[PDB]
Amino acid sequence: SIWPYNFGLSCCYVEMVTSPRQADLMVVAGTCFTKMAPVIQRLYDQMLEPKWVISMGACANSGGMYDIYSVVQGVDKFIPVDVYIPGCPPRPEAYMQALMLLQESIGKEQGVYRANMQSERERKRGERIAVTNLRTPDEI
Amino acid sequence: DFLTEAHLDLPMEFESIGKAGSRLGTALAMAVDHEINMVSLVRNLEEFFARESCGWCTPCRDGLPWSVKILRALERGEGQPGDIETLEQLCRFLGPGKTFCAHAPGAVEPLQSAIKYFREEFEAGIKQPFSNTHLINGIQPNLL
Ligand code: SF4
Ligand code: SF4
Repeated sequence: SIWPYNFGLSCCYVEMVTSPRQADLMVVAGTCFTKMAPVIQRLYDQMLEPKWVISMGACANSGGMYDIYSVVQGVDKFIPVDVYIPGCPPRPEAYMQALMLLQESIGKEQGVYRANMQSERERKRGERIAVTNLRTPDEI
Repeated sequence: DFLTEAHLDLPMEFESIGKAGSRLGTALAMAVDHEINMVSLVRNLEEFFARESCGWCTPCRDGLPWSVKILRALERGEGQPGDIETLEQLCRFLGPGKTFCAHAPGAVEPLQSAIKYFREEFEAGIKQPFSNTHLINGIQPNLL
C-alpha cells in the first residue's frame, strides 16, 4: 500500500509512463537542476512523517554525464534518498525491482536493523561472477 | 635495367644505352636465355640487394625486403592481386634522390625493366586472392 508521487521530468519519465499531501513515496527521476531544486525541497517538506524516496537514473543519483555549472550533482545532496536505481534511463523492470527492494526496508525495522548491510553487489556476486559465455552481438 | 634482342645493334656508349632505358655500368654484359624464369632471376637479384643494404636509410632498409618477400610469393605461386602494383610503387619511390645513396636506385633498375618487358611471367604468379586479416567471432568486418 504505497502511494507514489512521480516527479519525472524529461527522458526518464518516458520509461516510467511505459511502466499533494497524500503520497508516502517520492520517485525523483530526471536531471535535478539548480533553478528548480526548491520545488523538490518544498514537495519533500509537504509530505507526512514516514517518507521514502527512490532515486532512479544517473542524472538523479549523481549529476550523471552533466557535471556542468547548471546541474546539481545528485538529489541526495539536499533530500535523503532510500533506493538508487542506476541507468540512463532505467527500465520498468528496474522500477519494479526498486519497489520490491523497498518493501523489504518497509518490513525491516534506523531501518538498517544490521540486515541491510548485505548489498546486491555481494548478494548476487556468486550469480554474476560464475557467468562464462554470452551471446555474440552479430545476431538479433 | 634489362634489355631485349631488339636492343642489340646499338652501340656500347653511356648515352646510347642511356636513351635505351638502361645504364652502361661496368660494360660487362650478362646473357639470359629462354630457360631462366624471369621472376626467379629478379628474386635472386633483389635478395642480394636487400641483404647488402647498409641499413642507414628507410626506403632501402625496409622497402627492399618487402620486394623480396613479394617475389618469393610470386615464384612459389602464392602472389595476391595487389602485389605487382606494390612492386611498381617501390620502384618509383626508391629512385634517385629519395634514398641516401645510389644502392637502392640501382637495385630497382632490374626490377622495373623486367616487369615492363616480361609482365606475363609476373602475372603468372598471381593465383591467390587478397587476404591479410583473420576472422574474429562476434565482430562483423568492414566489407570494402
Ligand atoms: S539519467 Fe539519462 S535518461 Fe534520465 S534524465 Fe538523465 S540523461 Fe536523461
Ligand atoms: S640506400 Fe645506401 S645508405 Fe640507404 S640503406 Fe641502402 S646502402 Fe645504406
